[PDB]
Amino acid sequence: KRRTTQLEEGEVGTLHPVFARVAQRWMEFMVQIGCASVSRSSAHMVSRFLLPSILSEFTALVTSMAGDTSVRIFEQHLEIFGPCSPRPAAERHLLLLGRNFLQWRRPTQQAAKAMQRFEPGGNAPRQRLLLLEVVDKKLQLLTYNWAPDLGAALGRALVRLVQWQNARAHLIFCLLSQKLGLFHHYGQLDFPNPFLLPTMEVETLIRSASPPPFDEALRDIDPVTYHGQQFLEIKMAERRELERQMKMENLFVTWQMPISAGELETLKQSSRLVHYCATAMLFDPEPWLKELSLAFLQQYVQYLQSIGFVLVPLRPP
Amino acid sequence: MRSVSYVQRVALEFSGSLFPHAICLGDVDNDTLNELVVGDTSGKVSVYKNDDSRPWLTCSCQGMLTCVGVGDVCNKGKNLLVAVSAEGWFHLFDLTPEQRPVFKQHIPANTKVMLISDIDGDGCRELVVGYTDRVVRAFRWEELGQLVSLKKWMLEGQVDSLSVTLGPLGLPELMVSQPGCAYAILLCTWRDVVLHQTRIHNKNVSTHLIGNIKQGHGTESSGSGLFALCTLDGTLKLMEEMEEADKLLWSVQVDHQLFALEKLDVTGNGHEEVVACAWDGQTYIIDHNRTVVRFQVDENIRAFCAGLYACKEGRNSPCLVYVTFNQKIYVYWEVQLERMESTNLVKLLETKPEYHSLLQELGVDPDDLPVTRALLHQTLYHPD
Amino acid sequence: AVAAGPCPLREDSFTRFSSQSNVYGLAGGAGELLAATLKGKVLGFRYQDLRQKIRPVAKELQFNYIPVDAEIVSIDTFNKSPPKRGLVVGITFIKDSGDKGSPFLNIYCDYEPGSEYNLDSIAQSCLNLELQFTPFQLCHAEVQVGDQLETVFLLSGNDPAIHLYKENEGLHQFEEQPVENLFPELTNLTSSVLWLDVHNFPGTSRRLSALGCQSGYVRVAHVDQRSREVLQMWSVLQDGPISRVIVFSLSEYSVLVASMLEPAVVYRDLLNRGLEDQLLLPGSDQFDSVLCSLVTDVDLDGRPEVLVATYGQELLCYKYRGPESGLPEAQHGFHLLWQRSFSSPLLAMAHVDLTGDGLQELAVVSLKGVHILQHSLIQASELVLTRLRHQVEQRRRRLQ
Repeated sequence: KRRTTQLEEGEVGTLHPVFARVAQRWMEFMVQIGCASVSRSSAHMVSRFLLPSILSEFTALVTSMAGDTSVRIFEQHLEIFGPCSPRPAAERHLLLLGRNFLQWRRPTQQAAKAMQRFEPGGNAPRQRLLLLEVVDKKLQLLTYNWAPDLGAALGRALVRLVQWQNARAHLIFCLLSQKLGLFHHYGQLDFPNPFLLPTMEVETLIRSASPPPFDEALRDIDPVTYHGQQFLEIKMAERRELERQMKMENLFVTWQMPISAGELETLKQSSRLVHYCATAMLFDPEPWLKELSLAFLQQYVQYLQSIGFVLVPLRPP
Repeated sequence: MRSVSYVQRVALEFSGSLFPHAICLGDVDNDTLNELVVGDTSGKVSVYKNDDSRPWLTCSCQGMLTCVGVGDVCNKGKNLLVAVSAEGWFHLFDLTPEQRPVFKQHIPANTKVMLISDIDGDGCRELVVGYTDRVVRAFRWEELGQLVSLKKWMLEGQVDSLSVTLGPLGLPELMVSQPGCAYAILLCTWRDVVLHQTRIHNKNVSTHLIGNIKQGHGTESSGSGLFALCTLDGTLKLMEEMEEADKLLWSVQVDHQLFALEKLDVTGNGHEEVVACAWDGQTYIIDHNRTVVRFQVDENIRAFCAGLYACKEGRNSPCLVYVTFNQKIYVYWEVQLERMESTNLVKLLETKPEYHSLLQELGVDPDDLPVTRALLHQTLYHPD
Repeated sequence: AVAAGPCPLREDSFTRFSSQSNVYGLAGGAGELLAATLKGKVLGFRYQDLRQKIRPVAKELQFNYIPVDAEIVSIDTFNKSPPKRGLVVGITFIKDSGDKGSPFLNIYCDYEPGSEYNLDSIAQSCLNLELQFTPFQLCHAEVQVGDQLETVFLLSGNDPAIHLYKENEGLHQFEEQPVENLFPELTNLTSSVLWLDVHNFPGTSRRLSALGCQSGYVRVAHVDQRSREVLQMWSVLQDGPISRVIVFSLSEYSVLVASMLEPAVVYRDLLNRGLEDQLLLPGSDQFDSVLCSLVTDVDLDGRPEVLVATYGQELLCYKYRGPESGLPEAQHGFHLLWQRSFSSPLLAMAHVDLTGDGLQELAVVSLKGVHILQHSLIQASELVLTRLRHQVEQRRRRLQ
């Protein structure tokens, strides 16, 4: 019985014959006659490699708009569905599914405070189900018996998320075109979808997976994460470099001022030690000797200033 | 001539400033495997082993370091790590199973260069130190242990590099670089300075010198006789000592600021090659026949080194070491070359006589180049 | 995922580039080599014999009507048909008209007798054609017309189309012609063709055309030439841009497809199995993006291998385990032969005999310049002698 309650949880085994053939043909039939039922949203991807992040974000979305749901992904590993890229031209066929398990034990107790419930109560088996289905690049969402606001919001959020991912894919394609050495061939604003306006925030798109120059970046220097995190570090290697290539120029032209110790340290690190000399203090075998040494130091400083050197004032911290 | 592009390298972290003579490679832990020793101005010496990006271990001195070395100075048959600071101190470390020194002693200050070798020929290793003011001092370790002084020489032109080279007659000789592409010989009498001049534009160019370049297999301790000089205005010269006068083997004029000189066997045939590096990272490798190989590191170089190093699989391999301004040290450990010149295949097969006989048997005259080209294509790409 | 041996290739020379090139930069010529830089610079590589050695030579070439502000996009070259004689060069570039690109195509061919092969003379004989599209790749193909052969230029355009340029023997200049007349399989495109290959069949009058586009669409077509009809056509849709497609025979024909976000693959037995027998080259996608590829004998065994160069600075080589070896457990397939590393991303390659010994050198154009790589002469010398002595022993035994 320990595993028998892990078989009716989609954890291990197979998917019932129902959820593989009939309860997508009929939930797509209920909308053709109108009901207080399936909402039938839809969307469309642009490239297959976006699927995993899409499903992760969708799982987060579902566990956010209703905590009672439990996402379960099944994939045809072959007409049989086994629980849970391989070949280039292979077209996957997945089937997401959500259900509030501790309602599938007491189908008549209480769904909610009408919050996540279109039409609950009764005895009546009124329950709900979420059945996003996926073909190679086509994902169709079909809810059932959710609050109308919840269902509409879920559909809109799904569409928005897919658009976000499409924008990221467009950016990646731009970068890939750059890598070949074809710069004015693809173009950032050549085919730019609410997120494809000329005010696109490249860094936010690359660094984030969910919605809230560039055309010659690589000239003469998850695939989205692999390539964007390389582009970002290519870019940051100049904002963190030209600062310490113009600071030196500024100091050079200025001296040709109380600079901080950090600037001096950077100056030493960029300069090569080219000569040295040393001598012995033939007094100490001592504050008196300290004063004599300080007098020696200042006399040498005065001598040096007569040669052309100018003292560098150490700035306060 | 031909230029190459070495690829495999290891980057080591290093935060500090150093002189161009405060880096060396050698066996400090006595395991027949080379390790890297770098002496920072701060007062700490970092030893790197294998290919870790962190120092294998650090040893702290007092004062600012100027020279480092690895050698059997104590004449005990065990290599020790010896460091010379700028203010005249002298620290010793033994690392064969932090790291306070096992021996300290004050000596004259203003140290610039340092060498460990048996110069007189008594079978005991002596220590030679060249100072910043044209003064060279020799010392020997004597058990009570303590260093004791020896003859001291005074020169006019500045001192940049010390070397020991086998003389005209089976005897070591102490040689020093003298500006203007010149040098001096110091006599270990126990005139004491014999100047020699080697043409020339300035008389203040800084010169560097290396000696005792091998000439064959298994004849390392059995002889020497070649040495080389390089001038800051881009002039390299390789010449042999012999008896009457120093014969000049070849001279090369480049347009970079040469500041280092080493020797390394990259072709693996026993002979050693002269390796020079400029300030901007251009590196030249020349064999004993004026065959040049160039290699450009697109950075700026603080310090340079070359020699056998143990980076992978516990093996000693030729390695080139560069110090960059970005707090990094690059060790290239795949610098071996199959040859130095460029030849295709026909000239290489033509040397062997077996190929001549084996083609004469086949009835084909080997003077018809297209026919042999067709035969080689058939033999190489259609073996059936 | 582990190399079965070390690389037998030793680097000979390396010429540095002031600025970078692109995947269409490399081109043939002649045994010379032509490499074009993005900022107009064009270099010619060859070797000069010197008594008992050889010396690389990398000279610069100047072409007539390229404005100093122009940006070169693609370059190609070929030789005239056997009934004719001469060398033809073609460069497509982009002037910067203020804020808009103005594309242009130039064709260089010297018609004065005795100078059809002089590169310097050819360097200023150019035409000049406007485009109305941004060009992608310039290639050439050989077609049979009447009882003679012709060579024509093919250029993929920003509009999903392929434009054909053919010489006119009347006024001695190239003209654009409709593509559907000679290449019915190259029509009705919907994406930008990044690479196109046309493999003729020696001794007969059929061919295979292959192409891959930005969307991932890959089309192969078995096409006749006498009747100008498409015998058969297959297609497939992968993910990511198709950086390379090649047609070759393993021994039956097969196609190599190199994408950018997926492992390179080979579809085997086209004429008998279409696009179902797919063999994937193991671990060929752990080194970033594959930019180039090449199929040739880098082994001196008489049979081809597959070279793959990545943006991660890698030069993987794959070898095919023939079923004749008879190991069905690890059945007939591809395994990693060896692997080499570089310092800059790899952009193009060629397999051509530059030295002139009969051994073929591999030229690799990377971001920083051109590397020449040679077979290890020691290995290649000891290998010739064994084969030659086996040959002579066999002759003695079989002759007596």
